[PDB]
Amino acid sequence: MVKIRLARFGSKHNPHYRIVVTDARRKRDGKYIEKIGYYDPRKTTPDWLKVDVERARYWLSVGAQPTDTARRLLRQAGVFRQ
Amino acid sequence: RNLSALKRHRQSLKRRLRNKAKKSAIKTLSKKAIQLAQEGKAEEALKIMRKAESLIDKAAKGSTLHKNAAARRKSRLMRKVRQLLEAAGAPLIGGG
Amino acid sequence: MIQPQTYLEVADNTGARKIMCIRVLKGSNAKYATVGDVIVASVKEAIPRGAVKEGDVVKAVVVRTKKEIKRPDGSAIRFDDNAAVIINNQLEPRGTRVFGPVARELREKGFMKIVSLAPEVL
Amino acid sequence: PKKVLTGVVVSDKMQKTVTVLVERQFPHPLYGKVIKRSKKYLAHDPEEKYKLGDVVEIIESRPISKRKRFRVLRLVESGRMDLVEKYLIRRQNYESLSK
RNA sequence: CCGAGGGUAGGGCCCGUGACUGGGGCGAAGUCGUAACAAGGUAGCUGUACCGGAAGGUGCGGCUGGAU
RNA sequence: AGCGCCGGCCAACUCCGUGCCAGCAGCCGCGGUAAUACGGAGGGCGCGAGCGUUACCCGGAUUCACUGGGCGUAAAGGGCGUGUAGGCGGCCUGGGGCGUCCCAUGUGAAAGACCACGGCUCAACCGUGGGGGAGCGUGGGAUACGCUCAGGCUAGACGG
RNA sequence: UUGGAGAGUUUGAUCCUGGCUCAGGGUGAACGCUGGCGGCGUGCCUAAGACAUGCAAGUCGUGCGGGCCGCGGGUCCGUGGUCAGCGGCGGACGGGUGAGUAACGCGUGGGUGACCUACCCGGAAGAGGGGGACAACCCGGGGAAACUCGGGCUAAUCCCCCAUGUGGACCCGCCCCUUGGGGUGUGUCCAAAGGGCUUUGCCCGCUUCCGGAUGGGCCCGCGUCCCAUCAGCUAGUUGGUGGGGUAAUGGCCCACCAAGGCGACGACGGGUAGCCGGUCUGAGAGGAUGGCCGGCCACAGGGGCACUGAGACACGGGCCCCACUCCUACGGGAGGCAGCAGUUAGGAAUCUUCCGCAAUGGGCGCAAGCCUGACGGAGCGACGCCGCUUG
RNA sequence: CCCUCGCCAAGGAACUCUGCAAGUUGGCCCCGUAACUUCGGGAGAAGGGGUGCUCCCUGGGGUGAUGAGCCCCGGGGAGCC
Ligand SMILES: [Mg+2]
Ligand SMILES: [Mg+2]
Ligand SMILES: [Mg+2]
Ligand SMILES: [Mg+2]
Ligand SMILES: [Mg+2]
Ligand SMILES: [Mg+2]
Ligand SMILES: [Mg+2]
Ligand SMILES: [Mg+2]
Ligand SMILES: [Mg+2]
Ligand SMILES: [Mg+2]
Ligand SMILES: [Mg+2]
Ligand SMILES: [Mg+2]
Ligand SMILES: [Mg+2]
Ligand SMILES: [Mg+2]
Ligand SMILES: [Mg+2]
Ligand SMILES: [Mg+2]
Ligand SMILES: [Mg+2]
Ligand SMILES: [Mg+2]
Ligand SMILES: [Mg+2]
Ligand SMILES: [Mg+2]
Ligand SMILES: [Mg+2]
Ligand SMILES: [Mg+2]
Ligand SMILES: [Mg+2]
Ligand SMILES: [Mg+2]
Ligand SMILES: [Mg+2]
Ligand SMILES: [Mg+2]
Ligand SMILES: [Mg+2]
Ligand SMILES: [Mg+2]
Ligand SMILES: [Mg+2]
Ligand SMILES: [Mg+2]
Ligand SMILES: [Mg+2]
Ligand SMILES: [Mg+2]
Ligand SMILES: [Mg+2]
Ligand SMILES: [Mg+2]
Ligand SMILES: [Mg+2]
Ligand SMILES: [Mg+2]
Ligand SMILES: [Mg+2]
Ligand SMILES: [Mg+2]
Ligand SMILES: [Mg+2]
Ligand SMILES: [Mg+2]
Ligand SMILES: [Mg+2]
Ligand SMILES: [Mg+2]
Ligand SMILES: [Mg+2]
Ligand SMILES: [Mg+2]
Ligand SMILES: [Mg+2]
Ligand SMILES: [Mg+2]
Ligand SMILES: [Mg+2]
Ligand SMILES: [Mg+2]
Ligand SMILES: [Mg+2]
Ligand SMILES: [Mg+2]
Ligand SMILES: [Mg+2]
Ligand SMILES: [Mg+2]
Ligand SMILES: [Mg+2]
Ligand SMILES: [Mg+2]
Ligand SMILES: [Mg+2]
Ligand SMILES: [Mg+2]
Ligand SMILES: [Mg+2]
Ligand SMILES: [Mg+2]
Ligand SMILES: [Mg+2]
Ligand SMILES: [Mg+2]
Ligand SMILES: [Mg+2]
Ligand SMILES: [Mg+2]
Ligand SMILES: [Mg+2]
Ligand SMILES: [Mg+2]
Ligand SMILES: [Mg+2]
Ligand SMILES: [Mg+2]
Ligand SMILES: [Mg+2]
Ligand SMILES: [Mg+2]
Ligand SMILES: [Mg+2]
Ligand SMILES: [Mg+2]
Ligand SMILES: [Mg+2]
Ligand SMILES: [Mg+2]
Ligand SMILES: [Mg+2]
Ligand SMILES: [Mg+2]
Ligand SMILES: [Mg+2]
Ligand SMILES: [Mg+2]
Ligand SMILES: [Mg+2]
Ligand SMILES: [Mg+2]
Ligand SMILES: [Mg+2]
Ligand SMILES: [Mg+2]
Ligand SMILES: [Mg+2]
Ligand SMILES: [Mg+2]
Ligand SMILES: [Mg+2]
Ligand SMILES: [Mg+2]
Ligand SMILES: [Mg+2]
Ligand SMILES: [Mg+2]
Ligand SMILES: [Mg+2]
Ligand SMILES: [Mg+2]
Ligand SMILES: [Mg+2]
Ligand SMILES: [Mg+2]
Ligand SMILES: [Mg+2]
Ligand SMILES: [Mg+2]
Ligand SMILES: [Mg+2]
Ligand SMILES: [Mg+2]
Ligand SMILES: [Mg+2]
Ligand SMILES: [Mg+2]
Ligand SMILES: [Mg+2]
Ligand SMILES: [Mg+2]
Ligand SMILES: [Mg+2]
Ligand SMILES: [Mg+2]
Ligand SMILES: [Mg+2]
Ligand SMILES: [Mg+2]
Ligand SMILES: [Mg+2]
Ligand SMILES: [Mg+2]
Ligand SMILES: [Mg+2]
Ligand SMILES: [Mg+2]
Ligand SMILES: [Mg+2]
Ligand SMILES: [Mg+2]
Ligand SMILES: [Mg+2]
Ligand SMILES: [Mg+2]
Ligand SMILES: [Mg+2]
Ligand SMILES: [Mg+2]
Ligand SMILES: [Mg+2]
Ligand SMILES: [Mg+2]
Ligand SMILES: [Mg+2]
Ligand SMILES: [Mg+2]
Ligand SMILES: [Mg+2]
Ligand SMILES: [Mg+2]
Ligand SMILES: [Mg+2]
Ligand SMILES: [Mg+2]
Repeated sequence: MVKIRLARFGSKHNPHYRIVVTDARRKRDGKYIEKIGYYDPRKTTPDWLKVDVERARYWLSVGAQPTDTARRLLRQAGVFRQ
Repeated sequence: RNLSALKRHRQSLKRRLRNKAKKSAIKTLSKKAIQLAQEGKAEEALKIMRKAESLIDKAAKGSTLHKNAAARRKSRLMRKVRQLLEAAGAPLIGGG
Repeated sequence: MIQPQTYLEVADNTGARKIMCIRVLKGSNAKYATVGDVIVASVKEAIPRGAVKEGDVVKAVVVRTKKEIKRPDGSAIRFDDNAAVIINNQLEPRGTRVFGPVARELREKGFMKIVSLAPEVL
Repeated sequence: PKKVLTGVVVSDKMQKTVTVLVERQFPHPLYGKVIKRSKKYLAHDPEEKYKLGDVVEIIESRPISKRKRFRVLRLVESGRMDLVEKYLIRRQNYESLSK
């Protein structure tokens, strides 16, 4: 299945995940289908999270399943709103 | 000195015995109907060919046959009976 | 019934494959060796880079013979080849494996290590 | 798009298959001069309608056999036996390069 | 039937190694002669041939990159 | 606080010791009784938790020369013809559009590189953004030159 | 238009030619001397030699029957674990390595009217009847052990049969299209599984078909090193007909038929090599290189093979042959670090038998959660870069 | 005991001046065949596979007539001891 995932970047004690749609079996930091945002779990800079919500809705609409943490980052971005 | 890989192996043999058993009959009942068609002897060939059709698809219900292997196996079974019966015709009963 | 000139297969992994008996080491003038007897032999055929090479004068112990050997129980045993295992001056095999069956007579003659490495004692 | 090439039938001595000799020109990746290079293709002819000297077009088709991956598309010109002579003379000249 | 491989026999390529043998490069102060550089004391060079401890010599034909 | 170095290249010099010995040496070369070249010392130059060495890659090397070299005597013209393949080819008109040029469009993953901004006190490291190509697929167009096909010429070439 | 320095050395001296040498930058480095701290990188380039010990893949009691132990009574049942068993799904991912491969392997652009894809999403339609075995368990034999064979009982999302056919498949017809794409009619053929709670209701599951999405397979143009002191190579060889095979094209495989296929635009052979994004240098052009990271490929002691499955011809799965090693009670048995540490050997040379799943990510699960040497971090090494001190 | 002849466990030249003698090998068909060479050869090099019988299918020749019959060269398939 296609999954919506956080592929870690940054450096040691310096996390910087990318909001990424990638195969469930692809290695974590491997080649992905698309980059639909990013994330800074320490919030050291003004915009630690950003999401192309219109794209994240497409992969949600076509099959992709999020993580129990990516989901809270798309709800924190209101991808699920009414 | 153990695994759950040993369980996958004990199961593979229960399935192997099962898959080989189904393929044996498929090749037997099918070839049987192709000899009968060559004699033709059409009601007898077709009465057997249909059981060869039934066994084929019943194998594709699971892992013994891919859908396309069965459809191809069915295609050649029927096709051989047609031409074989075109010599010394009379196709009765019907199955096509 | 091995004697000088007799060729023997080598039932081990020393490197030697064929050896030619040149002496029966059983007294002053024994005519023949059977199973459990030690011979002196030259190595006539080796495989490359094994322990022993062609031209070596080695000791071995006969482990199989084509002449059937008789036993006190009134039975006998015969093998298809004449085969020996190469030893040093302590009866110990110089290789680490023994190929093919060996006669039970070796046990009584004190070639125990060979008996254990053998895949079958008959 | 299925690659479409144009060449000449240098050998028709097979059943349902002709040999199409295609050329292509291009500049040398270092010396810039334009140079010719060639390549023979075993092309399908199910109607055995094509002969020596035909100038045909081949289209990238599904495998007919090992090496046969093109069908002849359309005849463009018939009777170019001058080109087949450039081919055969080159091949005949090879016995002169022996030892 | 195919079949890992094992066996028998005969080839090809490559590497290493060998009594002895060929010449090669190199090595402060060896022995022989003096071929070449001046017309170098027989102008030299040259392909070839033959000869001689050694450079070399000689023949044939060729070159001037030969002197006066 | 150490390591290399101080004859030229190449930045930094005097005294002693040694006497073609002991030794140095990347190259040219130093040492034979007044050695800035060997060894130590003083001093000096370069770097600095490093500094030297060896190995290897590119550069300097236009010393494989596409950019961007040569062949009388420096290394380099085949002993000479004839000729196959191949490379290359005069003037004029047109048809095509293969080369070639242009426009549009798809692809050219992320990371890296580069520019801007920001987060670790800085930096290295790292995040975010920006900007490009070449090459190939496709669609449209140009036709000078190269290509091809066709027709004409006579200056090349060949014949009388 | 942001980019381009040269010097030493043949001579008595000169100009030219020409080679050698030097100054620069770089390294997965190593060696000597020296050595304070921190950060981020990074560390078997040789023997793809051999390996002690632990660990690196499991999970569901919301599929099923059971032995045990603990909790509430009626020695019966609920419940909680617990253990193996049957049944799922995962184990084809992730992790290692660079041997082999000069190849459609890789790069780049395309083809499939010649193709598959579990779980995920969307749309359509359905679950109605009947039967059966095998482990667990009991009984017997053999053994040091590994560990078996024997008979009999038994459950289920396990297994078959019938039914229904929304539908699909196949064969022969016609229609569109044009390589096997799509329609339709006749005949034939194929569906299923149940479980949990609060219950004329949901939830997880099931079945057939379509579509999407993702992941693949196969095919083609083009590009891809050294030797021609390797010049000729080819019998499944090249093509055809029939068939087998597969998801699928094909000499991929078989029979027969034809006499072909390839090559100085370098065939065949020999050597070396995983390839690319990139890295290092360079004024650029070019040269060199492919460690770390990412993509792909290849292999899992050396070979061969298939089985199960959506998917493997499967590193921690199975069979067999070989080499090697080990246990043994000497009758017989076992193993595969190029997973993470660690050992030994070789070498100028290359690390901790550390911590935790808290994060991200993976597997299974309704879920609580469980596993996860992927990973996240910690450890050693001036190996590298950066920062700092010895005022 | 001699001659001529047959066989022999295990070994296989250890016999002897010498493998002397005697074994081995042995025809035909097919596959395949080295150094070297004066290009003929070496060559039957070496080394291998095949060989009977039955049934079935079939190709060419000779005689004859072009056919049958007689006869000569083959090819394929399936079996038997
Ligand atoms: Mg840290
Ligand atoms: Mg993948
Ligand atoms: Mg049968
Ligand atoms: Mg199926
Ligand atoms: Mg043996
Ligand atoms: Mg042996
Ligand atoms: Mg040896
Ligand atoms: Mg020998
Ligand atoms: Mg031994
Ligand atoms: Mg035993
Ligand atoms: Mg074979
Ligand atoms: Mg073989
Ligand atoms: Mg074997
Ligand atoms: Mg003297
Ligand atoms: Mg003279
Ligand atoms: Mg003189
Ligand atoms: Mg003179
Ligand atoms: Mg003189
Ligand atoms: Mg002369
Ligand atoms: Mg003379
Ligand atoms: Mg210095
Ligand atoms: Mg300097
Ligand atoms: Mg100076
Ligand atoms: Mg140096
Ligand atoms: Mg003095
Ligand atoms: Mg002096
Ligand atoms: Mg002095
Ligand atoms: Mg010096
Ligand atoms: Mg110096
Ligand atoms: Mg000094
Ligand atoms: Mg250089
Ligand atoms: Mg250069
Ligand atoms: Mg050079
Ligand atoms: Mg040039
Ligand atoms: Mg020059
Ligand atoms: Mg000259
Ligand atoms: Mg000339
Ligand atoms: Mg000549
Ligand atoms: Mg010409
Ligand atoms: Mg031309
Ligand atoms: Mg022109
Ligand atoms: Mg164009
Ligand atoms: Mg781009
Ligand atoms: Mg990019
Ligand atoms: Mg960055
Ligand atoms: Mg960026
Ligand atoms: Mg000098
Ligand atoms: Mg000079
Ligand atoms: Mg001088
Ligand atoms: Mg110079
Ligand atoms: Mg300290
Ligand atoms: Mg390694
Ligand atoms: Mg190792
Ligand atoms: Mg070794
Ligand atoms: Mg564990
Ligand atoms: Mg359980
Ligand atoms: Mg490799
Ligand atoms: Mg390598
Ligand atoms: Mg090769
Ligand atoms: Mg290729
Ligand atoms: Mg490609
Ligand atoms: Mg599955
Ligand atoms: Mg049982
Ligand atoms: Mg049914
Ligand atoms: Mg083939
Ligand atoms: Mg065949
Ligand atoms: Mg043939
Ligand atoms: Mg070509
Ligand atoms: Mg190799
Ligand atoms: Mg390699
Ligand atoms: Mg340059
Ligand atoms: Mg490369
Ligand atoms: Mg490397
Ligand atoms: Mg392998
Ligand atoms: Mg190994
Ligand atoms: Mg292997
Ligand atoms: Mg194996
Ligand atoms: Mg594999
Ligand atoms: Mg596995
Ligand atoms: Mg392992
Ligand atoms: Mg056994
Ligand atoms: Mg066993
Ligand atoms: Mg085993
Ligand atoms: Mg270690
Ligand atoms: Mg060592
Ligand atoms: Mg975790
Ligand atoms: Mg752990
Ligand atoms: Mg007889
Ligand atoms: Mg007899
Ligand atoms: Mg005898
Ligand atoms: Mg005998
Ligand atoms: Mg013998
Ligand atoms: Mg013998
Ligand atoms: Mg003898
Ligand atoms: Mg003797
Ligand atoms: Mg004697
Ligand atoms: Mg005699
Ligand atoms: Mg004789
Ligand atoms: Mg005889
Ligand atoms: Mg005979
Ligand atoms: Mg005879
Ligand atoms: Mg020969
Ligand atoms: Mg020979
Ligand atoms: Mg000979
Ligand atoms: Mg001779
Ligand atoms: Mg001879
Ligand atoms: Mg000769
Ligand atoms: Mg000759
Ligand atoms: Mg000859
Ligand atoms: Mg010959
Ligand atoms: Mg002879
Ligand atoms: Mg013979
Ligand atoms: Mg012959
Ligand atoms: Mg024979
Ligand atoms: Mg035969
Ligand atoms: Mg026979
Ligand atoms: Mg008979
Ligand atoms: Mg007559
Ligand atoms: Mg007749
Ligand atoms: Mg028999």
